Amino acid sequence: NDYCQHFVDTGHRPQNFIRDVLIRLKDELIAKSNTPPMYLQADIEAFDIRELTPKFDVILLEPPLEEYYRKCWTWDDIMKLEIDEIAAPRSFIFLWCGSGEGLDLGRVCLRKWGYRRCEDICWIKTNKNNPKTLDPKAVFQRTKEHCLMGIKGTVDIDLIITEEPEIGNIEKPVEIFHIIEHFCLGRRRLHLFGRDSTIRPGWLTVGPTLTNSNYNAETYASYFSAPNSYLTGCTEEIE
Amino acid sequence: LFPPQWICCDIRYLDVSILGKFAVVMADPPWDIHMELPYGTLTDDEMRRLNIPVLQDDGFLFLWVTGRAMELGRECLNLWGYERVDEIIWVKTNQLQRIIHWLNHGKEHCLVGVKGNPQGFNQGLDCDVIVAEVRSTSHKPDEIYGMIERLSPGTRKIELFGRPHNVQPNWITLGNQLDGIHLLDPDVVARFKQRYPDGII
Ligand SMILES: O=C(NC[C@@]1(O)CCCN(c2cc(NCc3ccccc3)ncn2)C1)c1ccc(CN2CC3(CCC3)[C@@H]2C2CC2)cc1
Repeated sequence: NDYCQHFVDTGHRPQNFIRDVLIRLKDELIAKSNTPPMYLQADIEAFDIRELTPKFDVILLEPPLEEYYRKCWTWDDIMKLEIDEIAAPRSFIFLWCGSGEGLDLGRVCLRKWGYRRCEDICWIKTNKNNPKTLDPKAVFQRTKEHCLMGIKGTVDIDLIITEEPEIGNIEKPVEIFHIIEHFCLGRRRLHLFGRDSTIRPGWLTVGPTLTNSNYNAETYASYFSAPNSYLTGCTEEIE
Repeated sequence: LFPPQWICCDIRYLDVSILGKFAVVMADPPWDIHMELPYGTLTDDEMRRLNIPVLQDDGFLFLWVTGRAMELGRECLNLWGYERVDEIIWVKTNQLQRIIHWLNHGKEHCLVGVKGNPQGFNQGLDCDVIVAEVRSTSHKPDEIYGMIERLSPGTRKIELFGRPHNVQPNWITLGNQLDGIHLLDPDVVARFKQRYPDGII
């Protein structure tokens, strides 16, 4: 069966026909280890990123690209963020890059901030409930988004499959958090350009549209002071 | 000359200037992916020096990449004069339509580059995800040839580092595991004889 010819014939994207699309104690150990959710309204363009301390084990970076809406951030804006100044010497980044020039400019950003790309996580969008306008340079219909994983310093698949969200809904699939947390990378986790709707235990969320804040740098640091400084987020709490 | 054509050769040493211009180029190169090699790889410098630029004036390049070739392939694409304008991923399934480092890999990547100003192509007919069953190792899915034919029907195409199962109408396939030389396009036959009179490269 040729699902590409089938898409041409019917408008059902090939991913519509993927099927099926216990590490449960790990999920409970992650939940037990999670810091309280903390969050801060901040205009990241005008904000001294160095105020966010301590340095982070994981950064999830979700800048609002113009292609999500068909204040947006260009790759010019994003590339000038001083991410290396808040990343721990051994740390990870997950950068949502969209499906256009971001696949190139996001890799430039990663190298500029001192990371090497280790995984390319693809969010593949089905259209089972509505079997598309085109970017001028596009050759094909764009039905996916990429989240690049970078590493600096010394159970899951690289695919997320969900239905294409309703127009104007810019949310990324919550499954990205599951993937990240299952890596057991450390407990200092930062989500830049998060929203009220993405706030989550175990994470510090920083974004312009947050309606409330509870962030306190001293209180936050206290979650990771000894004996808790090097926990992976996947082990038991220390008595 | 529409029917399949091929040239057994080492792509490092063949003079590709004799083949003319193509609307679509596809390559699945043996990148040096800094792992143990079941085949002979091309060094980064050899990949960079590939005479890709002579093969097209206006058209599309499909470049399969993996590992750190995701970055090196972008470099080569740009050095050869292309802008990357799409990226196809092939989601690997079994016969039951289920998906087969830090993460398990369910997919393969194919960069799409454009050179010049192609006109008369059918952009946007297909989408950028392929779902298809895995055949042999290192074997790409036949769906890509259909997408490429719908995008540019009837034009001349060339595949680099192809294998005998890859030979198709409208395509000239170059690879070191093909069966001799098989050429039917008269312009190509002429320039081949002129450049290789004793039939050896
Ligand atoms: O290499 C390879 N398969 C041996 C050949 O023989 C065969 C037939 C023509 N090939 C040549 C190679 C050549 N020079 C090479 C050389 C160097 C040093 C000494 C001797 C020969 N010249 C003319 N044709 C190579 C090779 C290359 C790439 C891949 C992986 N992709 C398969 C992929 C497609 C979807 C999955 C994946 C892709 C990244 C996403 C696997 C194997």
